[PDB]
Amino acid sequence: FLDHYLDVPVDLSKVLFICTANVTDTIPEPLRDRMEMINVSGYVAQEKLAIAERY
Amino acid sequence: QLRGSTQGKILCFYGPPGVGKTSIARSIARALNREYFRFSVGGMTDVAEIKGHRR
Amino acid sequence: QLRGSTQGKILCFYGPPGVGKTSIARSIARALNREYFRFSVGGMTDVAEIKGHRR
Amino acid sequence: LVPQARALCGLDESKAKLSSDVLTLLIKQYCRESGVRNLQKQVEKVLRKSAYKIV
Ligand SMILES: Nc1ncnc2c1ncn2[C@@H]1O[C@H](COP(=O)(O)OP(=O)(O)OP(=O)(O)O)[C@@H](O)[C@H]1O
Ligand SMILES: Nc1ncnc2c1ncn2[C@@H]1O[C@H](COP(=O)(O)OP(=O)(O)OP(=O)(O)O)[C@@H](O)[C@H]1O
Ligand SMILES: [Mg+2]
Ligand SMILES: [Mg+2]
Repeated sequence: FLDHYLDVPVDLSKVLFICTANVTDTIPEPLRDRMEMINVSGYVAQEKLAIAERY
Repeated sequence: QLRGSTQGKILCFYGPPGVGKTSIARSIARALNREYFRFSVGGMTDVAEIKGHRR
Repeated sequence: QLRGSTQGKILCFYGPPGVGKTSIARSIARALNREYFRFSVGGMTDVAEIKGHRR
Repeated sequence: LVPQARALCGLDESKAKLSSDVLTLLIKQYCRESGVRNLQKQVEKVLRKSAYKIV
């Protein structure tokens, strides 16, 4: 990586990036390809109760 | 843990808003012990913000 | 090799992303043995990067 | 791809063998696109689940 201010390349491979978009369409495809998607899914009531009753 | 030295990866999530997509991050960073940091980007347009200037 | 003196050109591959465009160049530089460089210009909007300043 | 990712994960041949017919299945079914990225993720996941399962 090459910041304009400090031109010397900055390796940052060890970082653990994350990204959070709620719909996987708006992202332009070439960029969208880089990042594997993982679909979080909506809860069912029977255990939505039991989480809310715990936390 | 298997291949010794630490490594970093980039990945993403998507689902209905408010499902906990953002809550999990801080606990994760305290689990793995990496330092947390967040900065919402949405609606930004200035590339210089993420790349500095000519100095 | 036929004409004697070395001489350069300009080239541009294009095709679907992830086909290998970025990973092949480095091997090419290692093959011809001329030294490698790299210069992303994604989204840049400042002529000074190509032209310096008036001193 | 296979030697590279296996070196990346530190797994070994004879610890995580993949029959080529299996690979034929994986490509015939799960990834059918011009790039060689999506398939890259499939075969990395294929390693990582086994890696956790063993380690
Ligand atoms: N599985 C869960 N466990 C605990 N809390 C949850 C869970 N799912 C949702 N929540 C609650 O949802 C609230 C906000 O969650 P979060 O912000 O992660 O939703 P979100 O999908 O990030 O919403 P947005 O991305 O729009 O902020 C938190 O207060 C959190 O307690
Ligand atoms: N001809 C090839 N031989 C070996 N590997 C290849 C080849 N083409 C692509 N790859 C694989 O593609 C990966 C990176 O490809 P590369 O980044 O050049 O794709 P790309 O077209 O630059 O994508 P983008 O331009 O969207 O970044 C490497 O892991 C590489 O092994
Ligand atoms: Mg959130
Ligand atoms: Mg590329």
